[PDB]
Amino acid sequence: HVLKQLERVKISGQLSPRLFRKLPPRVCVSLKNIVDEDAGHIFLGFSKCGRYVLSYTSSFYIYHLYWWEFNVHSKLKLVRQVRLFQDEEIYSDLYLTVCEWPSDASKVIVFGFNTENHRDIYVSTVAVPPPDPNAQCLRHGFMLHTKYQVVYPFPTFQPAFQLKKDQVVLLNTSYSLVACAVSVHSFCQILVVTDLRGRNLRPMRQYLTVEQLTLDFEYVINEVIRHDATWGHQFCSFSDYDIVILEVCPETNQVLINIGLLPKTYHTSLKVAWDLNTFETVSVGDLTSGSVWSSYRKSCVDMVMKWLVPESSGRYVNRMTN
Amino acid sequence: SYNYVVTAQKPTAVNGCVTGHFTSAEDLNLLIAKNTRLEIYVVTAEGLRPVKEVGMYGKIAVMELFRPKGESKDLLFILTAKYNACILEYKQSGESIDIITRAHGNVQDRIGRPSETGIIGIIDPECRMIGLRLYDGLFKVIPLDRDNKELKAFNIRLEELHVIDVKFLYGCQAPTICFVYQRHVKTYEVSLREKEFNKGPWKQENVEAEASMVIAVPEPFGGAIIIGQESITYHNGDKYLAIAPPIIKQSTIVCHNRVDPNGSRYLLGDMEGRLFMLLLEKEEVTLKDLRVELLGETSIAECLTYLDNGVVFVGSRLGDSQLVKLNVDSNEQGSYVVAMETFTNLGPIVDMCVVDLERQGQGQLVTCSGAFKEGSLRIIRNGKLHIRTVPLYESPRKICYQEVSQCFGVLSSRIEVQDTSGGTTALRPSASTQALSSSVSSSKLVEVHNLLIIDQHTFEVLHAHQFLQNEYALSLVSCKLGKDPNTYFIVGTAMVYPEEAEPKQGRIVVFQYSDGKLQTVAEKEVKGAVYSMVEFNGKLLASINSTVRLYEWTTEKELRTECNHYMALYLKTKGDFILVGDLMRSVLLLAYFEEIARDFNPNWMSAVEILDDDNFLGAENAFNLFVCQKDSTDEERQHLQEVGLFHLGEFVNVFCHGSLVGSVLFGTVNGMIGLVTSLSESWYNLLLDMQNRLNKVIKSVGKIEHSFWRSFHTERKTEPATGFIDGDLIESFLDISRPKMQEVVANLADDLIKVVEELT
Amino acid sequence: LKGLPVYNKSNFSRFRPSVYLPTREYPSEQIIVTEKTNILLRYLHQQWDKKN
Ligand SMILES: Cc1cc(S(=O)(=O)Nc2ccc(Cl)c3c(Cl)c[nH]c23)oc1C(=O)N(C)C
Repeated sequence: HVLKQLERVKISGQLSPRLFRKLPPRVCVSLKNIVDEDAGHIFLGFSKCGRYVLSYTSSFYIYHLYWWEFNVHSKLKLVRQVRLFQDEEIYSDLYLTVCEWPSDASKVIVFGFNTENHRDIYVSTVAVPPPDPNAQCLRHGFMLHTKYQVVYPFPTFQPAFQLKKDQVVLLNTSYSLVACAVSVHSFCQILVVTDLRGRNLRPMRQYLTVEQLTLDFEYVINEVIRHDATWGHQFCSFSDYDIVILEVCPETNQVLINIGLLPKTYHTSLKVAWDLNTFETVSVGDLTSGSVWSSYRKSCVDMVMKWLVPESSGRYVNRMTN
Repeated sequence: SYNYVVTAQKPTAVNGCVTGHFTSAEDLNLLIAKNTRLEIYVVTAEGLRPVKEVGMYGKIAVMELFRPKGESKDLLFILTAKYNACILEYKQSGESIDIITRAHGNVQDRIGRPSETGIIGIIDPECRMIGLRLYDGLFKVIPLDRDNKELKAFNIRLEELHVIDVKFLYGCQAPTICFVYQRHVKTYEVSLREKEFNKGPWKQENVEAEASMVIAVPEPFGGAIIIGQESITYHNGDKYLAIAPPIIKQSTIVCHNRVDPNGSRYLLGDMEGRLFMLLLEKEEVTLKDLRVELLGETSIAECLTYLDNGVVFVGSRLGDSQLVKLNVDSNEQGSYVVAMETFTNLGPIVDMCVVDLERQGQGQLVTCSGAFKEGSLRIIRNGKLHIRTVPLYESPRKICYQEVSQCFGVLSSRIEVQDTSGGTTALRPSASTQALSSSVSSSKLVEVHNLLIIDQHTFEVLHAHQFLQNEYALSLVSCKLGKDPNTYFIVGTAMVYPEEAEPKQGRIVVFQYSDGKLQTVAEKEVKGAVYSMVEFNGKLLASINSTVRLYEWTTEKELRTECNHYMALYLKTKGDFILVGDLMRSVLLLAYFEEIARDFNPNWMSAVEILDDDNFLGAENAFNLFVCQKDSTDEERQHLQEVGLFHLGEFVNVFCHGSLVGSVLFGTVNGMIGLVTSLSESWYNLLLDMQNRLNKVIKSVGKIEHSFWRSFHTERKTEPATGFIDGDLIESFLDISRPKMQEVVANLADDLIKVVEELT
Repeated sequence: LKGLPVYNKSNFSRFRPSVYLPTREYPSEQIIVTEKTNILLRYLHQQWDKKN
């Protein structure tokens, strides 16, 4: 089937991976004993460019990440090695999850999540090796370990939206959502404890600037209940809220975030737009414990599916979780 | 690497064709679209007297001549494949001819995935708005108001997410679209002010899976005709008509034209070259029954265009474009169609091997061209460029020259249809069955693959070698292997089976033309398919799948392998260095094997070429040109840095070394032939400053920035063009007037004239 | 059948274009501009307008 497909390419002149996607992967290596300490190194998945095979140490714990060069048929060559969450004591097993920006491929972001009411979440960004060191290219290699926790109504991971915007990563803590922008070099995100490292040492924060933008959820909900709720004039109290990111537009730097706010508290679903450019506008209101949270999240995912717009292949956010 | 790209031959494939009144209301015009080429022809009594051919800085993918109310003549809307839209208005004020660009702007959204079917551009019949399919699940809409200084295009979410093709219906009080989505047909009316997809005129309906075309039937008939294999269906609310003539089953219909203004007569074109006349019976104003009529055959049609006096312009892309005349009477062979004039077109250049058949260092380019029934060898020599065509009536793959016997071995494939009567009969009596002598492999070791040896003077097929059944011939080259001085015709086949997607068996077959008789000297069976071959210091370098094995020609008259390496498709050899162009691994280097350096950046290369020992070039599937060098660093040398980037705009299929008059010849599906020539650093700097200043003084039709047009562009990344000189721009410099030369030279005549003269 | 239409009988009875390099400049009448607001954003704001 493949040969006539190439013949069609030779004549039509139109060749795209989408119509070369029906073919199975030609190369399939066992990767048995080929990876060092076949245990000592667990690979997640192929990189977006494909020239790297990310793998991390099983292991307090250290979680040493190691990038491996990928050849058609040969031993993989470890090309990078970092301990990810260094200034982070670990007493649990974390399901490692690493992603890359849709187009800003210079650096990747890894999120470690584990199995009570508070769950440990660890995030750190590392610069992929550019294709004394006395090499400015290597000097780029940086590290930004960060750690926080969330309340029992754990926020949805939604990794793609969390990183839809280039140069920026959205983290939704239980009480605020932070837009960290680790830009290395005029300014962005304008019109959290993030210890930085790199080469196994901590420099001052070629220079990299982390632009952090946060909205305190409780304050913005007080504003919305004060100014933009017809039944807000009779609002008594709100206890807990879940924040779900519907969509992130990087062109206009807007993120649409939903809140399933809960004489008794009644279930609602209040829509919010945040202009990252500079500044909160209420898009749509709503009307009148774990089960309602789940139903609300189900509603959000229905909305996202009902307005899914396939991102151009190559502008997707690859999620890499073994 | 500092290279100079110029177009020796302008592309000739017809991308699109629109009939209207651009130059003047009274004068009928047939605009012809070729990659970055807009040809305007005024139909006259003598014929199509050409008017002007203005060059777009983009691949013309959407071309519609529409008449807004109040405009004396129809305006022109062009949308390049680089997503640049423009509105052109012809203006022959006095002697001066100027194509004023009324509107100019980019419409790229850089959000949705390019649609699987080709870009699609509709215009509202009442000229209210322009509909543009750009990405899956989206619909770019442009208002057509004249008052506002800035037209505010917007998008509306198409829910289907897989639409074959759309069209704007006729007579609806509001602009309603009618399309087919993967299959069913649905209609949603469009509101310009509300910017939403309101319910359409009629409900959705189910249609055959092969339905792939909607035609907007004009009033008074109304409704739309969905075209698909054994699926000629007419949709108009209650008026749901359908028809499945057996004549349609032969091939998918690919073209449609409105012969009758009322819509009673429509023209159909298919891949097989047949031309069907589609009739709508006129009942009182309704349709009783649909009918189609075959009128004969023509060259493979990309777009049909009915002209006055019952003549049609069969726009072609897989071959030669014809001016077929529709005779009211039937021909003796039952062909209502008669050819009158046939416009030349190199079409798909599958391969080319420059040869100096005569003396005087005048390299003459023989080129395998066309496909299916229109496959033919082309012979072009500098004058201007006289082109001799030798039809083969079958698809040629590649050609190699054997000067020993003064013959041209071409790999030809012809399509045959299976039947229970015997094995299988051929569609047409092509050259494979018209060869003087015929033989078959028949060695133990639908498409019929043959090796057609052809004379270099009379150009007549001397011998044909039909391979085994299901044997897919892939690669061919001629060289004198080893010590043996008899030049051999070494070819690579694939034992492709329908059950297996990827091949597993293939045979490297050594041939030699003995005084008119092709002898199978050797036949080495190789696991997998032989994708490409090339001589290497007297040893054949095969390419079995991803593996790349060199072979030795023993005195025992057999092939023995030397070493392996680890989907290789493109093998070019210079000295001891082997350049391997994989399909996704881009460029790789080798030596005699040991890997040297690979360009890690993924690119779907279509052809590769080794300019110099350290300047390696290839063209990807994005119609773009990149040259990568080998930096000489214990391991960084194993990295190939892409020194120069360029967006050619054509799918180069082959890279051949030589020159008609360094130099590299390349061939494109559109039929463009271009010259890649190296430059010195000082000369490159001078030429780049030259081009920069020229861009400032030369205007751009459609206000398209030349830097943007030539800038590298792929689905992942876009970078400005480096290491490459557009060439054609510099050629324009000589054509402009001396007062404008005075401007372009600015601070720094005859010397620039001389340099561009030698560049010509 | 074959009662084909003719826009003008004279054409096709007695039976390459020069490149147009623009030197002078005529100002463009209008400019295409694409709306950048996201489709969810526009739709939700429009529904907000309706209930406001
Ligand atoms: C169209 C899509 C986008 C993404 S996302 O990568 O942004 N992830 C993601 C988004 C939103 C939510 Cl609410 C969740 C939750 Cl809960 C878990 N993951 C989520 O996922 C999808 C998708 O296929 N489904 C959701 C089914």
